[PDB]
Amino acid sequence: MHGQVDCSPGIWQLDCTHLEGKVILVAVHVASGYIEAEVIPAETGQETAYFLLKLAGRWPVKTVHTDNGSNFTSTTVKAACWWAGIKQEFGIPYNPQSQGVIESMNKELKKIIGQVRDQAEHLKTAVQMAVFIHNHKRKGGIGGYSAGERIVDIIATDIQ
Amino acid sequence: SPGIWQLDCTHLEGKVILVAVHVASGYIEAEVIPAETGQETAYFLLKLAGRWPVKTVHTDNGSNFTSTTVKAACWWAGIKQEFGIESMNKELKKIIGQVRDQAEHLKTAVQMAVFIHNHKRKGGIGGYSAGERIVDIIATDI
Amino acid sequence: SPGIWQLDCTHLEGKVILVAVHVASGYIEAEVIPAETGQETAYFLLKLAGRWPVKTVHTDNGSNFTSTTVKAACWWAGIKQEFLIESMNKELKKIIGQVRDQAEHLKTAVQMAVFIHNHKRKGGIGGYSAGERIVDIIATDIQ
Repeated sequence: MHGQVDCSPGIWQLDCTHLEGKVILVAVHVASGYIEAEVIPAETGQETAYFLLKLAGRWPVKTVHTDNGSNFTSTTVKAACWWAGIKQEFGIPYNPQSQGVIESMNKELKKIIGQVRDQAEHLKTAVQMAVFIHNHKRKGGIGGYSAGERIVDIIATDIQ
Repeated sequence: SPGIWQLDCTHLEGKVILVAVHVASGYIEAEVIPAETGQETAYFLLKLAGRWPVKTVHTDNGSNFTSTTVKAACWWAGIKQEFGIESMNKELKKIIGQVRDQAEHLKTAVQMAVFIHNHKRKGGIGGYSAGERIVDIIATDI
Repeated sequence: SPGIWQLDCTHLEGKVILVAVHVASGYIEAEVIPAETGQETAYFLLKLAGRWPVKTVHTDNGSNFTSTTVKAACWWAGIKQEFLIESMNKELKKIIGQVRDQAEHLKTAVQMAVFIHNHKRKGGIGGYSAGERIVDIIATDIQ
């Protein structure tokens, strides 16, 4: 939720969850807890490559971890990663508590989407609503910092 | 590498068999599992880790292998998982059929077959059975 | 002798644990079985005899060790049946308590404890582990 204190700023995890028969691709900045998410037409490697190219043109993505789905091991993905300078790593690191960072995120996210699902006509709107909420949520974790503020801050310090 | 192993699942008689092979010696361990689930595999690989020095394990993207139960056991045991023996599933099924008639149940025949494959004299001279080979490679490593 | 083994059944949480100890090294193999019968002892024996060169197996007169199902298994496997493990059992149960909470079923708790005993380096001026000694002895015997 608020990130892992011993993680580097370049690590990201990526997974696909499912809601109402739809495909939701998620990406989490392990160190802050910040996430990006989106509904996709199909669970293809072509769809996973677009998303990763969007994510690299904005954040300094060094390494991404994913499971071994056909969509994640495809050559379009692989090629995409090579182009972007991303080091791919198959297998989402295990954690005895959360099972997986990007795993507890897909859960928190379906939790939120569940609370605000009334205030939306399309799942696409709600997905984006949940992410906004997750990202602007502050907590004692650090002087009232949110996930969205932690990453720009972590990436700023790095650049500086 | 002595710590490298390959795991895979095969089918026979409307059943499922979990097969583990030591790539350096060709040594095998196998067992007929009630279902191709990640929990039956985790238990299996856990038995195999407190026995042999398992560092790395290679498998396909099969559900039971990309399961979290298996992921958790590998983390607890200190095993690095890789994805990406096929002959080993072939010889094993060959020997299973040579001793299948000596048993009613497949679970028993499979173990008779692993015993056979691991102890069968090779080269026309002792000391070279898959089972003899693994014990040497590990000791020469320790 | 590197081919001698001691087998015995111990109980925990109303379940049956079938323990096997390589007398020379101290290395063990444990397993919770459905029932304390010959069919289960046999099956277990054939897996152990398939990975390690077993010759003799020391058990008591338990109804499961003296069954013909177990006898025909030894015959097949070329194992002599003779009618340390006792202590081993006590050792094994001690570790099982240390990691018991780390597992849902006693099953894997038993396997976790076997992993811990075999990989633990201790005894004899502290150097090797029961798991490295067994491979060293059998390989020394083959060489």
